[PDB]
Amino acid sequence: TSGAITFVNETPRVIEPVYTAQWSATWIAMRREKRDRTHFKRMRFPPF
Amino acid sequence: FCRNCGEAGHKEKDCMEKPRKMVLVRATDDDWDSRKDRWYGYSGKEYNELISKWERDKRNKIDEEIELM
Amino acid sequence: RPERIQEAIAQDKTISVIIDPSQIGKPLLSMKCNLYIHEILSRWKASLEAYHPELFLDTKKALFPLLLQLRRNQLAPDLLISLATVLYHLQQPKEINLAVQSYMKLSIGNVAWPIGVTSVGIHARSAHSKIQGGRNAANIMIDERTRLWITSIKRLITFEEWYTSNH
Ligand SMILES: [Zn+2]
Repeated sequence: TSGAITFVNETPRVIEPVYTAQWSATWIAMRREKRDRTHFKRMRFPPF
Repeated sequence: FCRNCGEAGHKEKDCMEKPRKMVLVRATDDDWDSRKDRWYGYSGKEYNELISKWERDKRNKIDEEIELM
Repeated sequence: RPERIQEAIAQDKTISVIIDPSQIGKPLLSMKCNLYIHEILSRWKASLEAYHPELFLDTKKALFPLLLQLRRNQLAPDLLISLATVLYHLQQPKEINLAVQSYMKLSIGNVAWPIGVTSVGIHARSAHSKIQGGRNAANIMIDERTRLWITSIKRLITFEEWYTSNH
């Protein structure tokens, strides 16, 4: 209440085949986008 | 060959198309600046967007005292 | 507007160029210094051929903010006392060396470190941060225009040494 610390109080539950299919979809999309772009601008670090 | 692509090169696990119910590559230069360059294959899209935004903003934009004399 | 200029010129022929040393340590002193600088410029203008003629326009341009500060009584007093001491020893007939000496008091001052010195050696200590020159420095390092007119006072001093050599 004084604003000291803020715990995210939630556990991330996933279905396992649904999560496997989500990562496979975004795997295929990231491969297609790396092929499709000629110039990929990886951002600079640290961002601020 | 791959079941859904129809090309002869790769394997069914490697096909970049989406699985269905039924290409220029960076030439190998090995300077450490050349593999870690942030601006590679740069055509000029970002600089043109910058110049166009500045041109639009610029288009929006448009004595001696007694004792000194 | 030309009326104020004409009446100010009529007052300008009235006030006199006399630096008394007790009067140094306020507005009338600034006007007397202002007018002595103008008279030095006029004695250049009488004899422009024999000197360098290329320095005269640049000297007038570099002096003009100083002449403006003396016309408006806006000059800082510690700096003005030093300038008036230079101009007194300039006004006196034979002590041309005391003019340059008080000029060296004018330009550098009495500060221990005129220009800052930073990072002398490998070994860094805290007291080195006292050395540097943002805090207290010479008058020749205050601003770049102040450099111009302080240099131009020295140039009038050299002019005056030549003039008392010949004429
Ligand atoms: Zn395939």
